[PDB]
Amino acid sequence: KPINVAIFGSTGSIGTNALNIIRECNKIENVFNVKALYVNKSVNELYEQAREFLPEYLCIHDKSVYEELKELVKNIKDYKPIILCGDEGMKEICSSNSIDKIVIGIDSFQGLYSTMYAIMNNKIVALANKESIVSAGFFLKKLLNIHKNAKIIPVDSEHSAIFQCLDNNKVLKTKCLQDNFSKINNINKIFLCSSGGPFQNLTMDELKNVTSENALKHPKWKMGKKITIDSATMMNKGLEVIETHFLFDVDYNDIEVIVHKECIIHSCVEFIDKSVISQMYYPDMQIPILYSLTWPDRIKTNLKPLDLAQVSTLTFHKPSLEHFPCIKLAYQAGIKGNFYPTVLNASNEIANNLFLNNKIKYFDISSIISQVLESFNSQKVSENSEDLMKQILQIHSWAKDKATDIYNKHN
Amino acid sequence: KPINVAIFGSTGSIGTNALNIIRECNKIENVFNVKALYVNKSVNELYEQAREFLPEYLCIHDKSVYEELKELVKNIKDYKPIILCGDEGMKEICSSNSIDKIVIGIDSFQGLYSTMYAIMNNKIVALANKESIVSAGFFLKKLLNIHKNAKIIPVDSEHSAIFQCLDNNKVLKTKCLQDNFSKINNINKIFLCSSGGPFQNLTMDELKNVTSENALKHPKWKMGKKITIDSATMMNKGLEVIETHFLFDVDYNDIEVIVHKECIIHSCVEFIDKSVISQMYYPDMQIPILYSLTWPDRIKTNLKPLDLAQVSTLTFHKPSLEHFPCIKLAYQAGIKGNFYPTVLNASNEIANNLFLNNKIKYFDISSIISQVLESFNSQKVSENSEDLMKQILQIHSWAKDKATDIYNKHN
Ligand SMILES: NC(=O)C1=CN([C@@H]2O[C@H](COP(=O)(O)OP(=O)(O)OC[C@H]3O[C@@H](n4cnc5c(N)ncnc54)[C@H](OP(=O)(O)O)[C@@H]3O)[C@@H](O)[C@H]2O)C=CC1
Ligand SMILES: NC(=O)C1=CN([C@@H]2O[C@H](COP(=O)(O)OP(=O)(O)OC[C@H]3O[C@@H](n4cnc5c(N)ncnc54)[C@H](OP(=O)(O)O)[C@@H]3O)[C@@H](O)[C@H]2O)C=CC1
Ligand SMILES: O=C(CC[C@@H](c1ccccc1)P(=O)(O)O)N(O)CCCc1ccccc1
Ligand SMILES: O=C(CC[C@@H](c1ccccc1)P(=O)(O)O)N(O)CCCc1ccccc1
Ligand SMILES: [Ca+2]
Ligand SMILES: [Ca+2]
Ligand SMILES: [Ca+2]
Ligand SMILES: [Mn+2]
Ligand SMILES: [Mn+2]
Repeated sequence: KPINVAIFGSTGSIGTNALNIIRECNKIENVFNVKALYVNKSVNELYEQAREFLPEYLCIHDKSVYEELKELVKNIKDYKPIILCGDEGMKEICSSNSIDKIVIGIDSFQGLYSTMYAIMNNKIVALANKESIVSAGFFLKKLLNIHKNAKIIPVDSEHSAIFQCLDNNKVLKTKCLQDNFSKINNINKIFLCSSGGPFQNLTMDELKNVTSENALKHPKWKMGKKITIDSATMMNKGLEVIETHFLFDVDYNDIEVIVHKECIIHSCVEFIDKSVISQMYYPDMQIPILYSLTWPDRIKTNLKPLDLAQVSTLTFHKPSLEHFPCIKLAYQAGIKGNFYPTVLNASNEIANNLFLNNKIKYFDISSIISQVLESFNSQKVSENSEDLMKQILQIHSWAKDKATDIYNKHN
Repeated sequence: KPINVAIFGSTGSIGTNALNIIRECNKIENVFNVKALYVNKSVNELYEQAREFLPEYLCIHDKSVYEELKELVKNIKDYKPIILCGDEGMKEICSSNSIDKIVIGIDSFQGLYSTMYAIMNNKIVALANKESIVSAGFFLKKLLNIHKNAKIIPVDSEHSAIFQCLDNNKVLKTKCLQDNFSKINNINKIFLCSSGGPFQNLTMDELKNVTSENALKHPKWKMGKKITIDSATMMNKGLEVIETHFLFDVDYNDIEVIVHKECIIHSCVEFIDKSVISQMYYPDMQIPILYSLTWPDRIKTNLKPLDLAQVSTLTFHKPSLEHFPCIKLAYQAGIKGNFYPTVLNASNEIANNLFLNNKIKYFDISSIISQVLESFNSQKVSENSEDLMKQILQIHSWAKDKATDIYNKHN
């Protein structure tokens, strides 16, 4: 009964942690068949992975390196894969009857596209890309009601933790992103844990002058610059608030951000009786990824057991909204609903990059996002799925342009 | 539609907490029907409960206050309960078709008798009385394999926590005490949390001098004297290690006692992937009691929500077995199996009472228990239930007598 898995974004942080835990688990017993690997342009790395996992399908997005990949894969003896390119190749892979589960480790806005096609092919979608949910949550809800056999299984660590705290006898009566998920699971409230990022103990005046260099300074987890910046501003956590609302149908007044600097308790679920269940481990994306691929079961690993006595102390505190104004903006956009989350995500893409490139200061990030949100006006939501997607693209693009206009006007 | 419940030991700590949470849950809808109340001799307090809850059945164990009870209840107009006494009364209630679930909040080895009869009648037994499981675990396993519709649902707080941490999709395919429970639930290891008791930070020289007055000075939970003294010696945790083994089919080497002095995390389960799930709340037996009666569902309470940021800090350390030798004894008895747990429990009943009454010192408790364990010789386990029960009572009585003899000899 092998688990037939595609890795989308196989050469990045999520995709490499995915293949790492697949490789480790397979040494204990052969449970995973890596059926497909897909990247943008890392042709050499993709060759290396093909050599180890020998998947039925290989796909690279950039046409320019397609021929190169074909050439490299000739070196592999007794190995005749289907080698594909672009959106076309992504669609072929998602339509393959032999693939059951697709890890979406593709970053940014691009991630939404393969997520959509994985859903349209009624797959299990192990979704790490939170921006897809924040930008397109209602659309994805509509799409999951057309494609009844598709499921999104959360991989973002906090959302994986929440999901792991549930009773699957209740989860199996519903699915993530469905209205009423929280009611069917008897969920009352969520505690959404955060590392707090590097700036958690800075004063307002220190924040005024922090730089992206300071933000990119060996945090509790090593990741790409974009999510690292978001962790520093706590807009990551704001996006994760919206992600929680969409995935689990929890009201915004019932999502509490809590700063947990040790990063052992990964989030907690308060049920209607007031009992609280939490998921814990060392910080490591292997467990969230693995659970997304084994759910509703678990399998043996050789990971180091948690030593709670050694950890010794766990601490919890409320984040300061004045120091981390991005969090308030995310709640405000979420509560407004409509396409406000799309606008939040898009404007933050721009503001994050401005700050990364030393073009704006820390409080300018929230200033720009706030000004874009204030310029948007709620749009009638199309009932037509294709039209709705068009609206999300139009609004995303508008909001990025607006954020850049605001920066250029001031500058 | 209402859950039909009996409360055994209705006037004590567990029973009163059970009626408190039932009263709250019954404010608007008829969620529970309190069908029966049973006590030992608290006739006046039973009468008062009867006036409120008007159960079909009343039972009092001590037949010397049966007449007092009949006389008091006549004062309640238009109420015609079945009024019973002793063992016969207990058995009639257990055999009633009108009763689905029984809360066992009777203390000491005496609680085993009603536990056995409730199982024999295929009831759901919400079991707080841990001494029953320690004294008679293997026998209760045998009885639960006969009486296929009976279940034990744990009420002891740590064991309720463990049970809540599990995935009900898996729990529903087995039941507590059943062989292979841990395999079916993908359990690797248990972190069994403890308050540590009042003596947790004493030096060895300080601990030599402790008295029961010191042990009974206002702990983190107000409870009666026996469990309060067991908390102080950590024999309560020792008993709970054995209870964990039997309820969840977890090997002794996979049960780790952790002292968690804030008493917010109530225990944790490590699964085979090394993910850990924990259950948390303020100390309050209403959640474990309610859960036992609603499982596999949860219902709404009006308990104060957990304020994790206010709690702020959680700590964990390993207990010192030199300071708390009772823990070691319990592991030793458990690992030996046979009737060694019966002897542990019985000898502890004596030693606890001697210390309570200022007859022996703290380290004498563990000395006495150790000596009785070293005295006992393994017996062939009776193959039939009636004989097995007689053997348990014989061995329990022998071990109490042995502990008393050791005490009599030493002074
Ligand atoms: N890293 C982490 O621990 C966490 C990340 N996340 C989320 O996970 C997502 C993925 O992040 P991460 O692994 O950090 O990202 P990376 O930038 O490390 O990896 C992105 C991957 O996607 C590939 N890719 C990019 N565009 C395309 C495309 N058009 N078609 C196919 N493949 C594509 C890249 O290929 P190439 O190598 O060719 O560039 C790379 O393999 C993000 O949305 C992030 O928010 C969530 C929680 C934590
Ligand atoms: N209190 C707590 O928070 C916790 C308790 N436990 C366990 O729960 C059990 C009960 O503890 P707790 O409620 O503290 O004890 P209590 O001493 O407060 O209450 C005992 C109850 O049992 C009744 N009882 C005693 N003997 C008999 C009998 N022969 N027939 C019928 N009823 C009888 C008493 O009746 P009467 O009033 O007439 O004396 C009373 O109603 C113990 O095994 C303990 O280990 C487990 C976890 C925590
Ligand atoms: O979204 C992220 C990255 C950012 C957040 C974070 C949280 C915990 C540690 C470091 C960083 P934030 O700072 O926004 O709270 N993540 O899910 C953590 C991935 C690493 C991980 C951590 C715990 C459990 C398993 C995997
Ligand atoms: O067995 C007991 C009593 C003794 C142990 C304890 C644990 C937590 C606080 C104080 C005392 P020990 O000292 O042996 O760890 N109990 O289950 C707690 C009952 C009260 C309670 C606590 C947490 C959750 C719900 C109810
Ligand atoms: Ca009398
Ligand atoms: Ca559960
Ligand atoms: Ca083991
Ligand atoms: Mn996250
Ligand atoms: Mn307990």
